[PDB]
Amino acid sequence: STIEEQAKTFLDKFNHEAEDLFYQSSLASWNYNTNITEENVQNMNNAGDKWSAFLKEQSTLAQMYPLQEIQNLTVKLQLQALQQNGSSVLSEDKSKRLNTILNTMSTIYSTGKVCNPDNPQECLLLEPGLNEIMANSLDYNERLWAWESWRSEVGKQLRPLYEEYVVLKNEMARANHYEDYGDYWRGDYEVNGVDGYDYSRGQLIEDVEHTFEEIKPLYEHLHAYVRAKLMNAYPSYISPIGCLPAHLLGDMWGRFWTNLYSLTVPFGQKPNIDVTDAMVDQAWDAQRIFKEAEKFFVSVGLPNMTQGFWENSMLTDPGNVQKAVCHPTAWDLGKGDFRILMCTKVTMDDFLTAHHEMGHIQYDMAYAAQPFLLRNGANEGFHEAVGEIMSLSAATPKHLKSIGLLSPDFQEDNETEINFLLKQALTIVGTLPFTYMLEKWRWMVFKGEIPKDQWMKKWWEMKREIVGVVEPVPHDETYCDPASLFHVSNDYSFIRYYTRTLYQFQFQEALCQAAKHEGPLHKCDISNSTEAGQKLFNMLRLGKSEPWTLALENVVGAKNMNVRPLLNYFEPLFTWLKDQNKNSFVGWSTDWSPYA
Amino acid sequence: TNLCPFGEVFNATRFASVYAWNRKRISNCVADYSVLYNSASFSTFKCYGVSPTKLNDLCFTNVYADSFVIRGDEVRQIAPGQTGKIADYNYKLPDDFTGCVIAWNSNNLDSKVGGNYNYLYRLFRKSNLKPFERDISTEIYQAGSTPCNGVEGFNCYFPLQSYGFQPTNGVGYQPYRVVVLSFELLHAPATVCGP
Ligand SMILES: *[C@@H]1O[C@H](CO)[C@@H](O)[C@H](O)[C@H]1NC(C)=O
Ligand SMILES: *[C@@H]1O[C@H](CO)[C@@H](O)[C@H](O)[C@H]1NC(C)=O
Ligand SMILES: *[C@@H]1O[C@H](CO)[C@@H](O)[C@H](O)[C@H]1NC(C)=O
Ligand SMILES: *[C@@H]1O[C@H](CO)[C@@H](O)[C@H](O)[C@H]1NC(C)=O
Ligand SMILES: [Zn+2]
Repeated sequence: STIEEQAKTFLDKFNHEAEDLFYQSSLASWNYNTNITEENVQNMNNAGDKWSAFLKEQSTLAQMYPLQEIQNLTVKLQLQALQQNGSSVLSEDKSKRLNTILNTMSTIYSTGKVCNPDNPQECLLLEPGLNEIMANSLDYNERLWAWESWRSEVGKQLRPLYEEYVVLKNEMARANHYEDYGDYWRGDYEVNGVDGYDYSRGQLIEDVEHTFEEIKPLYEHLHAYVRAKLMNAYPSYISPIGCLPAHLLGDMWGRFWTNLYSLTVPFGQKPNIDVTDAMVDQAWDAQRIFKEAEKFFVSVGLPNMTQGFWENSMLTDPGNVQKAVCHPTAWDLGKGDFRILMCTKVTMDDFLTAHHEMGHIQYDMAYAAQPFLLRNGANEGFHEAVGEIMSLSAATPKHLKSIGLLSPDFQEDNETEINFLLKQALTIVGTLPFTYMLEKWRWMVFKGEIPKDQWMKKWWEMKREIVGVVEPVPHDETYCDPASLFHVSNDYSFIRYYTRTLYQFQFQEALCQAAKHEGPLHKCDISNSTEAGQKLFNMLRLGKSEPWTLALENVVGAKNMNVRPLLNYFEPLFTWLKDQNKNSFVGWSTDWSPYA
Repeated sequence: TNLCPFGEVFNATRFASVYAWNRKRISNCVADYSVLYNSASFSTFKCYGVSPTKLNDLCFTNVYADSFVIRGDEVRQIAPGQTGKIADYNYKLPDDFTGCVIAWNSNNLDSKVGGNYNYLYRLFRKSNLKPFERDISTEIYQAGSTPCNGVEGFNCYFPLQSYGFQPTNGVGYQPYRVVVLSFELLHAPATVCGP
């Protein structure tokens, strides 16, 4: 028996063993997440520890089959995915050191508190205390106090840990034969040995930067309109040519500009479409919301939900004494067990989230027939892109009018179109320079292009230049402001939010063309289009079995990330923005700061 | 009027594992086949060669009842000319099979919270099964070229794997009880007629 035949038989055993061990751990995790008890936290840990131990042992056995003697690519994909050392290429001492660093940074972030001057007992955590300030307060000094205190008391604790974290992650990555830890992260997009579909780790940098140049004009005009509006609210705090103060952006970091809508809304007399009142008027419950979402997917040719979905999911707060983690989640437990966990209220927001989460389920169901290790999105940005396009269609006035929640006597006027597109751009476009800027700094740190004694200097240089945002207080190298964001202190890659944003509009544009939608892309609803459903399913059932370049070509006809669909979606706003900014300054000087 | 003992096959407390499938030779009795095919408790009831429709009008020399448990997605493998882990390594029907395959979902009986591991199937074998063959061996499967010495290790796998039947699995993963009726015809007695 050849080495490839041995790997096929080894993967055969793994798939059958993993399927049941993963199911047990998912079952125990589910029971804790829907019923919080001490008994459940232990059972969740015991089943999780066995599954992790099983993975650790199977990774070692897989390393005894060298990839160099395998030709069948679908075998090489699974063998490689399981083979990956991870932290286990380091000595046990450096691994243990690194795991201690990771757990301390996570604990500092989640238990970091800030107390108000003159009451050392009135203290706030990030969630909900500081986040409430940064999303709701209009008082300049309150927002400034929360922004600076978070970074001065929690960020400074993270600075020495993050330095050591960089050193150990880079050793781990270089021992796995990557240039650095950022190169390791870019490996999620790597494709090799498929003629015409290959993709290198360095090509991601070039494609992100190339497509970001095309985003700059829309962002510059969004930045200029937002700055002018804020300058009217805060005339003594905002320069007409300067960057936006970092603490005036709607959350703790300006990751999203969503909460600037009330001060920036173009036409403040035309109300939002808010369909929650009609839902309560018609006595909708959670089951109706998820039944409508199921109808939506069935209308485009996708299967209905399984019987176990309706029996085993948790679609309402259990309420009472029995407690549950209510963050909406789609569960793929394996063995044909698909569930949604969601404390659904009767609101338009939760109606859209249900379509989003059921989109995840449809993706999970479609690649269930793939081998265990290929049961995932084509790359890190596919799953979330599939979930987002479902709420795009479900939220349109056309769709809300066909399900009887939006009055037939509501017609779209262009002023409500601009309000909607501006709300969308505050969240979707606003985050793109923030996301690119943050990952770039991490990539340069891991690469070694930024010395330790210039980490914060370069962080705020790039914030000013790329994002148009300025720090309200100067920060020396005792700060670690990037680590004050969850994803950085908790060791999660961040470019996925950039790539997913471009994918979702490529998906939506392709699906809406297959649905023969006429008019602006942002009004499209793919309901009742089995042609759109088939084009999406052709990608969904691939899972991870094909290169992401090919899976993307299945839906959109192109092999690469493309920014044009995103620009097409926001074009009505772009034109209106450019006319609004005729007598404002467009662009920003980087030398102005609020501390003068 | 000796009635064919079909109740002991269909209503057994526990079924056999498919790798160790059970055979019950039925003889010298009267089979009311129609009662099964026209009872609507089965999800699968497909006959090959014979016709379910009132062919309780024929005489056979011996009737064999094979019974076992598999997952629902594997019921498709109990048929002539099928491939897969069940058809190749556990239970193989011939190309010219004359008989019926009966199956029903047994999630209420053969699943258990935490998992029912009573039922096994053969995951590895050096070759495929001849029709109506039964391999109950427990030899460690040699996947490489180094002898196993009767224990599992690198390239050495225990050949039998367990289904973990949990009540919350999807239908494709839920247990199904299967009865396969063979109708034999030799130049001899003809003892099972059954009006
Ligand atoms: C909650 O968990 C306990 C064990 O921790 C269990 O006995 C109880 O039945 C559970 N309740 C619900 C409603 O699931
Ligand atoms: C790879 O192996 C699987 C099963 O071992 C087989 O079904 C598939 O056709 C093979 N692909 C190639 C290209 O040989
Ligand atoms: C799903 O649709 C199938 C028909 O394709 C039907 O047999 C089944 O009962 C449906 N189940 C649910 C939960 O809607
Ligand atoms: C199994 O038991 C049920 C209920 O007693 C009966 O209706 C059925 O006929 C039995 N099965 C057979 C094969 O007789
Ligand atoms: Zn999601």
